[PDB]
Amino acid sequence: SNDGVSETLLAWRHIDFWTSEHNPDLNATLSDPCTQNDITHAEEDLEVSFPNPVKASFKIHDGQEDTSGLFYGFQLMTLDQVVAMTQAWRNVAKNLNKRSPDQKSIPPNAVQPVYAHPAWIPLITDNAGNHIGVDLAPGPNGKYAQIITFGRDFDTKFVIAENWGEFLLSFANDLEAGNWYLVGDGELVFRDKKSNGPIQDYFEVLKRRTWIKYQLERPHR
Amino acid sequence: SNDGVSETLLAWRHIDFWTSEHNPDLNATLSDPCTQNDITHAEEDLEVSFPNPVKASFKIHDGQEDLESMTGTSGLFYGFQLMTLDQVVAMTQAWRNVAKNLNKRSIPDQKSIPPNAVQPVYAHPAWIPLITDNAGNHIGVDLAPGPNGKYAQIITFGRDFDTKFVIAENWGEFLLSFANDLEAGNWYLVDDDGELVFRDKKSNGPIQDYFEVLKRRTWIKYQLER
Repeated sequence: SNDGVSETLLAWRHIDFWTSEHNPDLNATLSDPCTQNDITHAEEDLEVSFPNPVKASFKIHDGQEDTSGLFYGFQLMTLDQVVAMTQAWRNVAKNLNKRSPDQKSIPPNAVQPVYAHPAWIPLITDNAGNHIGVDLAPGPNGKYAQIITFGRDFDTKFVIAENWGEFLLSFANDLEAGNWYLVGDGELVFRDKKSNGPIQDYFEVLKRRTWIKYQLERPHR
Repeated sequence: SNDGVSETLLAWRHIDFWTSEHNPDLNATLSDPCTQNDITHAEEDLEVSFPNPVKASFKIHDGQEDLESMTGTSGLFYGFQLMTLDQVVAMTQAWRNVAKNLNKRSIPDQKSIPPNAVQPVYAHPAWIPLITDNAGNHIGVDLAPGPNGKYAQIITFGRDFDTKFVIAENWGEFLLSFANDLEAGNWYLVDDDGELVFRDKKSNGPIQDYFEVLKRRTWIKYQLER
């Protein structure tokens, strides 16, 4: 599917423009495109096909190069970082197999209840062991190339979007709704503007929105 | 990729030849190829990409038919039937409905050999059945492996598979291991050319259910690699 590809292109338009207006230091960290060649190399290294919206994203910016995280402090990873980190996570998963905290999913059964999986491709890092990424091996009630949280502190994994496009666009919409604060042009942090609320960790916001969405949809069967 | 495809072509040459020599009745049940068009239709229906060795298999035989009968079909894999593409689509859909009903609901312990190679669940939308016992059990291709499995590994699943088993690395390797069993003489042809059943010739072993043979081989292999 080219599902999310349009959403990806739109989101990058908003984010490119928003950073140029409000945070030119952040704007200047957004790397040049990957080549198709770059992508093919990575896909061959990892023995994976990147979903269409992820490849579109890479052909707009090859991550960030210093670098303070674009996603409210979380860094968009370069393709080399994606390869290296996927390999690192693959080593983890092999070590857990060589020797064999409750791993869980929201929604239940959408994401495999495991600490690490070779087919979870990290695209964003908090540089503390946590990721947002694309799940190429969903659980029985998940979707192929759904966007999840995983890593060191994600004993519970969350489905935060249906595809990379929808995820980027939801972030672009947060910027556009004024859900931000600048603490240099300064560090980008999240706040809920409409509620005049405090600064929040973006992971906690994502997890809360996933909960709310799941709860609101449960009545439907 | 070019992983299992060659093994698939080779396996079908041996299986085509073995059936023609030893069991022409069985041979004649092997259907004509799917067209690329047939495959594209099915892939669009299911919203999946069939691995390369599975597509190659479909372009050699579209399962087993045996339309000239009135009492079931003699399954190629020691009684288990190779499913037609229409049967694969329909049964995938059926299994997907099962998995949806288990999601809608609030089934003993689901497990895997090797551990964590297969998701510990009763049904998954990405398990594509290719072989049936026509009693709810399947051999198929796992397009959503667990953390210690491989993409497009060949698994057992269904009604009686609370424990799922990885029985081959790809469809090619699976077909070839079956071809090798034929060639080693691991069979009897029982009648009222007769029904194809498994027996370990060199050990002078009893007739065995092929699922049990597969499960035992997987166990042994897992134990010997740990």
